[PDB]
Amino acid sequence: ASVKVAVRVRPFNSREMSRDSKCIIQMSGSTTTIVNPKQPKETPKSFSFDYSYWSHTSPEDINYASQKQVYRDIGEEMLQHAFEGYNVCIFAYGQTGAGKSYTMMGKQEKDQQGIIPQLCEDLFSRINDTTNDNMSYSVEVSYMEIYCERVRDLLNPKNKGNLRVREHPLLGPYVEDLSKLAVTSYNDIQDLMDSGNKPRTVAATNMNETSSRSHAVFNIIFTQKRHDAETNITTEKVSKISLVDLAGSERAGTRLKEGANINKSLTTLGKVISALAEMDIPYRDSVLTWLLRENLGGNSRTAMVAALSPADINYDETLSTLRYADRAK
Ligand SMILES: Nc1ncnc2c1ncn2[C@@H]1O[C@H](COP(=O)(O)OP(=O)(O)O)[C@@H](O)[C@H]1O
Ligand SMILES: [Mg+2]
Repeated sequence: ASVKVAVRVRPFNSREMSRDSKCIIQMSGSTTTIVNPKQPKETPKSFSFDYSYWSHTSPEDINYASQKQVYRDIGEEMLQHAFEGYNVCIFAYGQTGAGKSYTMMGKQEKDQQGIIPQLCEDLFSRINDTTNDNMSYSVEVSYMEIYCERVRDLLNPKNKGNLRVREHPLLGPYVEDLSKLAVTSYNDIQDLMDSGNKPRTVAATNMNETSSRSHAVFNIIFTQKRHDAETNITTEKVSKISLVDLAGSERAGTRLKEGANINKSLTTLGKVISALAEMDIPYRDSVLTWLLRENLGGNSRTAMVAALSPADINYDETLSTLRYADRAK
């Protein structure tokens, strides 16, 4: 489908433990229900999505949506679409602390790797097992943060902050001077991910709290070169894969300019995705949607995973997230 939407509820976090929070989220099949802690006698509000992932307990539970399960449902098919020659995009949306980064990047031990590392590993595994000498590939990667209309290159510590998105008169949007590195193995792209993830949480990022107030975009340019025994000509097939970890949705203590930009960005993205779902568009209303325009076109495939806190104390924000995800359909 043109657009796929999933929601995922995580285990209680420290804040919720400290408040003795009750779980107000329940899931069954494709449906997620949310209880209003102040109106517990009511029938919970219900929402249906392509996927409703119950990740509130732990991998020890038979009924726990693992990193692997999430990837195999959404990531795997997006990768397949990329191999067919089309652009794809996966967005993680939701309140700060809901589980966006965990879902997209995840962790290392007990292999809690998220969508991005799993997709990258899958990509290279498929490439290396290629047993057709007429097929060769190239994998180029860019990793950046979009904060208040400015782009930060997470793969270049020296540059720092500042880049601007521009519109080439004929070739579309691009970030001037943004690093685009060729990678020939999973280990190498994993080194880049690690380095970039490190950059997102260094001490200085706490000044403007960019780990939660900026949009992190991991881009892969996948080129497939097909050789012809006869004619000896090579036809190319380029696919653009954009894996995005959005700024916290509650921020849409917040600076007026920060909030304005995050609100505008998340709001425009919602309009874009809803339009794409309707066909199966004001891209320049925000830098995020402008830069990703070609990944959000009629030919592209997009998916969103909306992270949810399970706690009573976040009812309002969680309901807002469910409604946002619902509209994206
Ligand atoms: N499904 C999950 N299972 C286990 N831990 C999770 C899950 N989702 C999120 N977490 C944990 O919750 C915390 C917050 O998630 P995180 O991705 O950092 O939030 P966000 O990126 O939306 O601000 C992290 O400390 C992370 O380890
Ligand atoms: Mg995060």
